[PDB]
Amino acid sequence: SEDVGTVVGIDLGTTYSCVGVFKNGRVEIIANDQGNRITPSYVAFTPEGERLIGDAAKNQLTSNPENTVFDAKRLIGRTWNDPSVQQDIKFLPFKVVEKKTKPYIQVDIGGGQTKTFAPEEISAMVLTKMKETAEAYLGKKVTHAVVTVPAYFNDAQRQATKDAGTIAGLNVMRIINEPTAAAIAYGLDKREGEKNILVFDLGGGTFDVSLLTIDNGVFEVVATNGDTHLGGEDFDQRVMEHFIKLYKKKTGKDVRKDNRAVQKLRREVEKAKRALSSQHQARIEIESFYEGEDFSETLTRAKFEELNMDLFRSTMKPVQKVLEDSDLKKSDIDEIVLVGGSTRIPKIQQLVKEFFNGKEPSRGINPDEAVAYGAAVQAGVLSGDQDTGDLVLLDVCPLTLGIETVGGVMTKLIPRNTVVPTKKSQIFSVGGTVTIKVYEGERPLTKDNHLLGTFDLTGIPPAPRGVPQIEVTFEIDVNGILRVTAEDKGTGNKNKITITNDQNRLTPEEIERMVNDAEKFAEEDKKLKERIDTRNELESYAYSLKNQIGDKEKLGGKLSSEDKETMEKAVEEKIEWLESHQDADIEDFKAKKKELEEIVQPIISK
Ligand SMILES: Nc1ncnc2c1ncn2[C@@H]1O[C@H](COP(=O)(O)O)[C@@H](O)[C@H]1O
Ligand SMILES: [Mg+2]
Repeated sequence: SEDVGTVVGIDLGTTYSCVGVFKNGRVEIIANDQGNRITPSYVAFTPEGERLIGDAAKNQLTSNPENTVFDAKRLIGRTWNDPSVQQDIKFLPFKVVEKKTKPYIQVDIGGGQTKTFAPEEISAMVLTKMKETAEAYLGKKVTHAVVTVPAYFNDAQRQATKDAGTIAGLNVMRIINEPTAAAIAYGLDKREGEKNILVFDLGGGTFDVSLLTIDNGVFEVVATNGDTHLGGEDFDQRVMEHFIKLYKKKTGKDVRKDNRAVQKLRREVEKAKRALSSQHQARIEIESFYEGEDFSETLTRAKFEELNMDLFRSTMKPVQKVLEDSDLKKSDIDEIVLVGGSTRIPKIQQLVKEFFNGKEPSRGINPDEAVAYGAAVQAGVLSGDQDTGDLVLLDVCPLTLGIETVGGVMTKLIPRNTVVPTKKSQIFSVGGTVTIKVYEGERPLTKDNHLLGTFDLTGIPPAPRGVPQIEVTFEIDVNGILRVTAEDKGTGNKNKITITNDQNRLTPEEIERMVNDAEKFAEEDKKLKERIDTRNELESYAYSLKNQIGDKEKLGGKLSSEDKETMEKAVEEKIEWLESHQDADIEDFKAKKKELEEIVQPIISK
């Protein structure tokens, strides 16, 4: 069987991502190369053509706002016409253009080249960085992963996330629903009875609520509901609009035309929002904000709440849907688990606690890391070789699937909250061509819901004496993703042909070209780490030799007047050179380490 290596759990978030591994009976949430247990979901290309991912990308946003990409999870697996896309791209500083009926990200990548990236490619870069983070920690290559998606992600969003994994060079062994991952983190340890858990997951971009039963390592989602375009970024945009209006009224200046000013505001609005979760006012200040003038304003918690009042209130509707679909009531809920960074907001915690008549949420759950933690547990389990415990997940599809057969019945096929994997088959006795449209959602007329895809059965040969009998199977797999297959039942032959979605999913050929492009940048990442790692070595040697030559008792007291002049000099000579050659290639740094060795060694061995 396949050696899957160390399987990592990656929470791929709208604003932050987080990677974990299960080793020696516990989860390690892995710190990145800057020491942060979460990594911004940001990519950028510097004017010189270098790809930054994570903190470095976020840190240069104000200086380079058109070639910095973030919030790709709000675009991934969506079509251009999607009204959520059309709303969102108005507030994103990078260009988004239509390609293959989809929103592509267009940025300048250096060398005078403009490149268009699929959202899957941007998310792939973020997953690469998470993978790079895990590899540095484990001191070995990572080939396999569990990656998270919102419970309410549709089929295309699900598939596009898995594709992002493939592009990043990861075999995604499992797509796991964010609230299900969170439930594992709550429930793993627990030596207790059967519990009804409500997970309320409000992140940077998406909202999910899932109701689970948990009993001795058995986790079952009874019902899920959410909103894939509601999160922290939305609250910021509400505050941004307020202050753009305030500044215009106060000064006459409409700053919307100036990306740099807008991104400086957004940066400070984000910090202020966070501050308002622990204080009742926050100051927003920007030195030379616009045309040389200072921005200085205060935001109150009351005002923050008022600006977002409808959005915060709307989070209760999913809670009510899951309770109704589960056939439970409020008092049946044993624990409330808050996850996602936005659950820090006091008004959100208050709405949830009030809804549950004063009940305290479950304590000790880090809302930014719980999802990755659970993912890492499932990944530990899929590894085989871990001290995890027994873990049995039964999750559900979020959306009712229905079909529209042209010249046939329109019909509901698989209700929302059906345990996956699941399937349903339909016989078509029409012959000729059969075109089937699949829809996702809860509106009673099937075709008023979201179009998942169009599927054509093309080749039906003649059956002299028998009936045209094509059986189409609609299967939702353990990743929550639909496969449509067709088999001829009148013949005897058992040929389960996969019917391909005409709503342009990435083909294996297209995916592989994106892989090749990603691998080119990964090569550069490899060189750079290697080059910096040696420059660091040479610089560490040198500055540590400065505190040994500067050890007048030990090594210093040994050296003569002739020796230490041909030593203190060699050290300073090297530091001097280092200070003017930070950009030098991996060759040169080896040389100068060796030059500083062949001049130090003869002396130190006397
Ligand atoms: N203290 C806070 N108050 C309000 N929102 C926060 C806070 N900390 C993080 N967030 C939001 O949580 C989102 C990130 O969630 P996550 O990816 O789970 O860390 C972003 O929208 C953050 O602004
Ligand atoms: Mg996030």
